[PDB]
Amino acid sequence: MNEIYQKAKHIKLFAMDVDGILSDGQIIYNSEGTETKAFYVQDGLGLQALKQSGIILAIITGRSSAMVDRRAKELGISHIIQGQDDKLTALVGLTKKLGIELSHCAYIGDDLPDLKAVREAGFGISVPNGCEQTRAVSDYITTKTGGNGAVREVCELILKAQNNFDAFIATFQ
Amino acid sequence: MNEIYQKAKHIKLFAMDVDGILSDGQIIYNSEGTETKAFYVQDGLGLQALKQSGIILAIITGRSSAMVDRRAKELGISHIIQGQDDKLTALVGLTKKLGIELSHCAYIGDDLPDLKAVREAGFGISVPNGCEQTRAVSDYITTKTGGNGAVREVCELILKAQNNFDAFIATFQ
Amino acid sequence: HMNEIYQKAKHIKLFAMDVDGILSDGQIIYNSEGTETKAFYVQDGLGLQALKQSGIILAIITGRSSAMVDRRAKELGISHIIQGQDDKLTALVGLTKKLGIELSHCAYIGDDLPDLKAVREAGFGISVPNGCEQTRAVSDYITTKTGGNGAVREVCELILKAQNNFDAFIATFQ
Amino acid sequence: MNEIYQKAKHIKLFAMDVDGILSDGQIIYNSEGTETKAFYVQDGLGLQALKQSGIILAIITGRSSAMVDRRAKELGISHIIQGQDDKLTALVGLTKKLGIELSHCAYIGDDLPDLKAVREAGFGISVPNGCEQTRAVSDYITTKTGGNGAVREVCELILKAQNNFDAFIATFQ
Ligand SMILES: O=C(O)[C@@]1(O)C[C@@H](O)[C@@H](O)[C@@H]([C@H](O)CO)O1
Ligand SMILES: O=C(O)[C@@]1(O)C[C@@H](O)[C@@H](O)[C@@H]([C@H](O)CO)O1
Ligand SMILES: O=C(O)[C@@]1(O)C[C@@H](O)[C@@H](O)[C@@H]([C@H](O)CO)O1
Ligand SMILES: O=C(O)[C@@]1(O)C[C@@H](O)[C@@H](O)[C@@H]([C@H](O)CO)O1
Ligand SMILES: [Mg+2]
Ligand SMILES: [Mg+2]
Ligand SMILES: [Mg+2]
Ligand SMILES: [Mg+2]
Repeated sequence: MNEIYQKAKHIKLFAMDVDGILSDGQIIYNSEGTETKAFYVQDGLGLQALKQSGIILAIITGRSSAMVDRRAKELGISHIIQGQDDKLTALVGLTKKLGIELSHCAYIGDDLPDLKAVREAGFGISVPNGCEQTRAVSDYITTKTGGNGAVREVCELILKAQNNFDAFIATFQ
Repeated sequence: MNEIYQKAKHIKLFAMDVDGILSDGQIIYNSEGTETKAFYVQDGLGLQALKQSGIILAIITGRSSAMVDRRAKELGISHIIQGQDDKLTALVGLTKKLGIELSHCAYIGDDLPDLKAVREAGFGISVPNGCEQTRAVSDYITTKTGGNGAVREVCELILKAQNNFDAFIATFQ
Repeated sequence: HMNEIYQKAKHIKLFAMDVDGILSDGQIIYNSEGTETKAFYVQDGLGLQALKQSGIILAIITGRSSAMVDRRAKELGISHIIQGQDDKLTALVGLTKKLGIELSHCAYIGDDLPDLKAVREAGFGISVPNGCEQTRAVSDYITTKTGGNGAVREVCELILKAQNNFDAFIATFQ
Repeated sequence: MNEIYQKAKHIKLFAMDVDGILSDGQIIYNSEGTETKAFYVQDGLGLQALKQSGIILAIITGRSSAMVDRRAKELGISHIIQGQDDKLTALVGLTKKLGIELSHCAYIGDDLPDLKAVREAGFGISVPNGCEQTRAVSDYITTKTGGNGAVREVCELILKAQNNFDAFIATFQ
């Protein structure tokens, strides 16, 4: 847990995958051509906290949806990359647009397109529903599953590692 | 048992958070622009019993939708405060608007905005899926999770504390 | 409790279901366009059709009221659909007088207090792991599978086994 | 662990039930007459993988919807058969039309309509949520449930049977 905290302490960008991370991985369709996606309410509040403690937020996702666009904006997530399977490339790109390198990125994913990004990121994170290969290259596995607070969980972990957890807690005490 | 019963026994007003308490915390979006939210049937029954026992019911949530409006109104929940993250201030307002006292209020919530209100209501309640900071400040933690009968459970428990449970049960025999 | 349950299920002619908490897991779902959604379980479908095919009359008795229930009820051959009814025991007896059969031959399943009297008086009353304590204490049988997750299928199989239609029912797919 | 490794190995056709396998079995309806079905994101990648190793994919399903044909088209499943409970007929019908043996078909089912098709396929699979009889007639039962990575799991098993797994992982390392 020592080495976990170093990696997190130095994080400047938090980059999330969507399906399996911000959601439980359910891809929903109905009979009139409309897709649906479910997100988790405590995730948003934890992401609002990291936003405001200086850390910038991004989404890199293989699919493309209005739901993701819609959710990211209300959460103050700023960089929205959709229809991108090549995750490490996308991550590196942001690093150079924002002037902080790979060492300064956190990234969280559940599945194979994610592994290289979770491997090279300064702080790579997977979840219990992530395949075994992505988990093995991760610096941290969440207690919680995607769509059920894994994102909020790492949100707190980084805030703890940056010493902004107590300030964030005190705001609501 | 009793250190928790006398807290519940002089409750006049029962106020609730929505997301994580009335629902399981899923924020559901779709590619048409429609939001969706799921509630639990047995919660309806519990609340109706509470209202019929003499208890005023309230909703204080930080989000805003028709769904909460629909649900509240079928359940005869008279005070519906939406779009409001500062729960304690809204709860005191009710206390004054209605001429009650914080001592006679029950507040249930699952996350940080709820902390002060859960803390300052005479009978504070949270849930297993709840924040550890919000839990550490509550007088009771439900066994059921939000959107799975946490609310019904606490309706049953308040009714017991008032000696109205057996009568309520008896209505259906 | 083990072999007396066999006896009550063998003479069932009418099988009547609560919806929310029984056919569905009890999620009541609304959206911003004003639309209501409800979920049902696929294996319950197949179990109903099989009960129906063995000569059993099927009935829905629910306190809420929606098109989803009418839509589901149609596809499954459920002929008697009573919606917007909290007074279950009396709607059931109403069916039982309309079909001219007694409560002894009526199976009823419910999960909550409104279903209590019906589960109690029915010839064979069933509850679920997720029903309240009171309606359960009153059931002749409690399912292993939860509402919306097979509770109906499980009781269907049960009635067929107690009717020597089970092994014939499996045979059709063997 | 074997029996299965040998029993798979010579699979050219992989055919799947939908309700209970690709989904968790919830049949979802709404008040505008709209029907919804959920699929699982990690199964998708699993299916592309098998399809990429040279294996032909098929759905055979008792019901019929836009959701299934949509999800099949995006996942490149080529043979989609709806409105058919006679799954052993249609699969045999597929084994002739395409020139494959049955011993080379793998088939996954969860309920009685799938019993025959599972039993007599070269490699027969069921899930934990499947009924007694269909499970007792299967060669392999997934650990993960229908609509939660059961399809993904067999996708990995087959690729590992055909010594094609490590190639797939490597693509992402
Ligand atoms: O609508 C509900 O949530 C509720 O639990 C409230 C009850 O008054 C009654 O309508 C009940 C029925 O048992 C389910 O329709 O549902
Ligand atoms: O919409 C949310 O996900 C969020 O977490 C955002 C927060 O600012 C706050 O509104 C939060 C509350 O817990 C809901 O009232 O919801
Ligand atoms: O729709 C269902 O619930 C049911 O179980 C009943 C039938 O319509 C039949 O097609 C069956 C299939 O085994 C699954 O679709 O589904
Ligand atoms: O759409 C999917 O099911 C799938 O798993 C397919 C993959 O090609 C890949 O794009 C994947 C993403 O990792 C999730 O959006 O989605
Ligand atoms: Mg993912
Ligand atoms: Mg909340
Ligand atoms: Mg019910
Ligand atoms: Mg099926």
